[PDB]
Amino acid sequence: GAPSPMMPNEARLRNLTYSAPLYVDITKTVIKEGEEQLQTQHQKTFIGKIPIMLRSTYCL
Amino acid sequence: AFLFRGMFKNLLKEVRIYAQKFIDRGKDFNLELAIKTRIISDGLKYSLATGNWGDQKKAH
Amino acid sequence: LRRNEQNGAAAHVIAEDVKLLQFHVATMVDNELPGLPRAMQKSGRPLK
RNA sequence: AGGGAACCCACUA
DNA sequence: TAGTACCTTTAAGCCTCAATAAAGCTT
DNA sequence: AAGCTTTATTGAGGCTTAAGCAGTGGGTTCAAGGTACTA
Repeated sequence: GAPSPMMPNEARLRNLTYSAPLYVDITKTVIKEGEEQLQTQHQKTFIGKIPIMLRSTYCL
Repeated sequence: AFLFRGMFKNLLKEVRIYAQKFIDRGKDFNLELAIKTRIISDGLKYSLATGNWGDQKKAH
Repeated sequence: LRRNEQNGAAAHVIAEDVKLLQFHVATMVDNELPGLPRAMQKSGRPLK
């Protein structure tokens, strides 16, 4: 479970997908009858892995 | 982006389905556990690997 | 359908099950009938 | 002494 | 109480409707 | 009398079926995740 920077050649050899993780921020506000709101911050939740085009900006 | 619009729409659909199932029970949901991160991941991976530009169930 | 006849049921239920049996026989013979769903498998590939 | 199918794509004349 | 097994593209034919018109039945 | 009514032609719409031959090769996915239930 430890993240390591995957090189494209290692992705070619090990049959991996050369993809980068996509993290998004969600703010959860709870509205309850007769009650206020609470804004909770889930910063950088993983929502998937975007395949990276080689030699683009977010390639290694 | 045409792929990612549909897959992010499906991500929000499954988040609303999960949270609806966990508010009809009168409980709280874990939002970091609500996100089905494999919707974007294997959807992009499938469409780039096969070349069919859509979902797995609409290959024709 | 035979079970729902022996464990007797509604005419609507028997009608729908006869309709499904008719669809299944027809798609076992021909799976290209227009104005009709394809007999696809769970993966979505239509049966031959 | 020989356990795959289907589809897609590229190609050959 | 954690864990494993099961539930669910177009081009040419043919056929079949609505719409007509002499012609016999009934003024 | 001139009105009424019936069986054979037309025109458009819908259905069906077809769309070259013979070769290589690769690539992917089929067969998949919730579950309901125990020793």
